[PDB]
Amino acid sequence: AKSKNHTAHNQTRKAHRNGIKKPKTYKYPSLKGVDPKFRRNHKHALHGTAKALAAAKK
Amino acid sequence: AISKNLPILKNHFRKHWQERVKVHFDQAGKKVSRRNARATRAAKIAPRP
Amino acid sequence: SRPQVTVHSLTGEATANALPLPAVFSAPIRPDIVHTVFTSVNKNKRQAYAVS
Amino acid sequence: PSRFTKTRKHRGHVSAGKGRIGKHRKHPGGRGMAGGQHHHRINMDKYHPGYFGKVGMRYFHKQQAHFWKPVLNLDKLWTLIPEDKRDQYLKSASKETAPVIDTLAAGYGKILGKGRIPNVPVIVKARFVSKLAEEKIRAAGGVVELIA
Amino acid sequence: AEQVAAERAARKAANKEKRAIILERNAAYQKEYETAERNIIQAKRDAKAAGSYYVEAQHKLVFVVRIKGINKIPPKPRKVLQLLRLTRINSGTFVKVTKATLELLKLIEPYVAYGYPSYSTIRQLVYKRGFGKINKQRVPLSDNAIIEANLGKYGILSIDDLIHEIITVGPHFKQANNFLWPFKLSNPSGGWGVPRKFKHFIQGGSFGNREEFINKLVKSMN
Amino acid sequence: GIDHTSKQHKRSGHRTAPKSDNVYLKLLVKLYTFLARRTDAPFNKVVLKALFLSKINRPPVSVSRIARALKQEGAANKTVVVVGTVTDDARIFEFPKTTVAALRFTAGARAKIVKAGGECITLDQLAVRAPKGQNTLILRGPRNSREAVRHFGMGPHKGKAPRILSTGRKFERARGRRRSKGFKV
RNA sequence: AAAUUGUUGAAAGGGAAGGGCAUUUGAUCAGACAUGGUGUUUUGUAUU
RNA sequence: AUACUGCCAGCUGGGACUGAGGACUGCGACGUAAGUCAAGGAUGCUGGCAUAAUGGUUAUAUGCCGCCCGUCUUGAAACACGGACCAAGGAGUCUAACGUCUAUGCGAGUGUUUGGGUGUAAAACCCAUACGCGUAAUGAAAGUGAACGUAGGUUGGGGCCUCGCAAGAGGUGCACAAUCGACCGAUCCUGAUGUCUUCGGAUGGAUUUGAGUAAGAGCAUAGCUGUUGGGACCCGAAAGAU
RNA sequence: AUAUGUAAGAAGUCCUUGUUACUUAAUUGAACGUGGACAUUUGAAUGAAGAGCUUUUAGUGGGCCAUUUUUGGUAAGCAG
Repeated sequence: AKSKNHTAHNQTRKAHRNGIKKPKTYKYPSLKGVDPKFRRNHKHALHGTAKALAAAKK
Repeated sequence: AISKNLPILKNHFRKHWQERVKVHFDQAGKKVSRRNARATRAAKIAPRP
Repeated sequence: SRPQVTVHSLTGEATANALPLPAVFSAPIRPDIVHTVFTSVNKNKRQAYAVS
Repeated sequence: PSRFTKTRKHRGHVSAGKGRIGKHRKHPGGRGMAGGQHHHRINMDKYHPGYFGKVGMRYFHKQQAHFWKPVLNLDKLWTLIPEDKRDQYLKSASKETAPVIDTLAAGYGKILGKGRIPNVPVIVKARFVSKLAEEKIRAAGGVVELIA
Repeated sequence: AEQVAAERAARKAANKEKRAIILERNAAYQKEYETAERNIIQAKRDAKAAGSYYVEAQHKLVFVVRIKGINKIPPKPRKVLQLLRLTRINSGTFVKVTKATLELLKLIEPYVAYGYPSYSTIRQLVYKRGFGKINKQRVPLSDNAIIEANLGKYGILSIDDLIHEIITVGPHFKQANNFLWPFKLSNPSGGWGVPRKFKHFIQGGSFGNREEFINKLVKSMN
Repeated sequence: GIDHTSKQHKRSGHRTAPKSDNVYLKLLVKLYTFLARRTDAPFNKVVLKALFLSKINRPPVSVSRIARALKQEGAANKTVVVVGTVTDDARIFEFPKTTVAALRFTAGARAKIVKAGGECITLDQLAVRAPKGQNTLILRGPRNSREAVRHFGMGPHKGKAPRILSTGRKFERARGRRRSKGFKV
């Protein structure tokens, strides 16, 4: 009692019903996976930038 | 047997619970009987509290 | 709202005394709430039946 | 409300909404949590991770009476004091008249300093205290005295 | 506020002025069409007299009519037909000729009949079957007031201005064509002239680029 | 035949004529439909759809949240409009003298408003005193801070509060949740 | 009550019957012209 | 001039189907102005019967068409299975615990109804407690336990605040989403005053980690739908045991 | 050849380097940003029937048949 093993029939149609729309993009992407040295530096630089901006517009 | 995201339930109903079911239809009757027994005991011990 | 309501006497059309409304008569009218509560209490007054 | 069920809407249709090919059989996948490690492993791993195995140590004869310790935050403490006098102490915040709050009488075994009580001095009576709760109470001007 | 005498007089004066300016614009359009045609003819004659050949400028506008049904159509031609608004059989649309649109037409060759329409057939199509796309609704044009209200930002204030933009494709041809709801043509009154439609017009069929015969085909279908 | 691109006979996907049978809510909906139709005020339109909104989509908004909205710069005298229930917060010890318009007020919240000196008004009084929503400030409660939403979207490497009944040791804290027991999620 | 039968009777009948669209023929039936109209030759002009 | 082709907002004729629709309206055409029109959908005139005449129903006849229904199936009219016929009965129910959504009440609380009071005696009405859930989490546990900032910075944000009769910006931005942070547990580090001679970790950290905090949102009742154990949609074994 | 990955800008382009514990021999770079300039061609065509997003659940998880590409087989209304 053998049966059909595999097929890609109807798969593209099923995908394209409500499918291949592009993923949504963001400003300020996640900083995970980037160099942790750069992460520490960016954290300190952002803190300093916020402090300086508050000082500039008190 | 297991399905989509649901809490795992532990329902202990693998015995003859249908034989061991007690439904309290006699709540009102028991309350009435308890009040009646209290009144009867009060009458029997009429001066006692 | 409702200023006063008179009192009907068995000895005539009315009397001198009148009283204000207890504001329970000014409480809101909720037909849906009344319907649900009445359904539930009408079920409350019931008796059990079963086959052998 | 049996008249609202889909059983009344399936009257006339052959399969009663259960399909003609894969019928409504009795127990096609098992009974209960059958095969949670064999054929329901996918569901268990997706939705109930950590289901299988044992981790901690055991505790024979455990007692929730032993482990009873409700927690109270500082804002909830100042609202725990009665309101009709709460206004009075809040206005006349001063020492030698600070209210005594018995968190144990209210039913709390521990106080936690979740933040920003007013500067009204207040005597606090609790079974256990937190570091930050004690510091915040003293900054407000009151004190925490331990009870049992 | 009677709104019987003064309001009516002001509205009628505005309408009369708008009609006068529409008439002036239509006269200018007719003069331009006649001048262009005669200039083409004299250019050809001048080339012949000077011994050179006058090559006709490639037509800037086509009319394309989907003539195949909605069944058994591959995804890319189906999507191109949808993009050209050919979602039904005997359904027509005006297309500006560029490389992109020519590639689209080459893609959908076996399902459409397209060609180069003239002012006569463009006017016939717009007058007989003219429907605007207003609030996603197909309302008949039927009024220079409607056309002006929906395209007055581009200066198109009448069916004559819309037709002029379509025939002499201009800055706002895209907007005018998108305002024009796709034409729903009938089957040709005299038949398709061929026993079998779904061969190329060159091969004795009906689909493909029938360059100047689309005028006759669309006048029969309209 | 037509080669359809979109789905035929597709409903709006939004709510109108709210499922609540409250006749008074219907009266408010009628008034604000008239206001939104004949006023052109975006405030009227948004209040109409917020009236259409359901319960979990109308979270309670606290008097502390209203106080923060008023502490916003230049918003002390704005009428705070919430379409829902205003609850009393015991974590604040001061309230300003604002006017609050809302569908429902808890007893403590209303007492707080009137003790601070402001007025609790309904949406019909808000409409009669501000038909275009002049000098109004709409408040909304946190919709995505409930048990259901914390359970929603559960899966591997998401961290979304698995649907459980008993919480503690030996309750889904094992193989599939720590490296010492098989893998970690 | 139905299945299934005998009889008032009606129609159909070249190796089935029943059905759909559409008329014809026979049988049968509802709807509609005292309806809120002419001012005085017919009257049973407070009834018009 | 004429096979031809193209155009005409060129001129005439013969047929057919249709007639939808409203208490002032619109867009237009027509002699130097009265107003009429084929201009936002049919009117005018004239005939026959004041009825089975038109029609509805029904039975035949005629033209064309029409395989026996339900089921399994890729495929049933099937030389696949059930069905001779009719009447009555006949199959997704109730319960315990629940998920999503919705409605209702109250709301950092919520649930009277295990009980007690009273009752027009299983209704109804009322009631100091406790308890369940929520308000705190995290760790295996001992334990510890959520604001260094306007409860933070950036981006986007409905709504709300002016000069404003042609094209025109800022302020605030509380749902929510993305991101960088801060805080609370866990892991790994560091380790100042003081020593029930070795003890509490103050402070400062870490590409680590939590179903957390960061101006609460839940509780209860009810209703589709879905889940599990129960006879479990209904009927059906070969068996096993006392 | 047919298919196939990108880009066709405002989350963009140019002067102030303001912050940094990263980096550089170095106010050198890197990242983020404050100030300023860019409108009806905001940077190809066509279309868009409203973008986007979340929850929950049914049935299904025996397939078969054209035209092309193609495997085993002499071939098959064969098997893939």
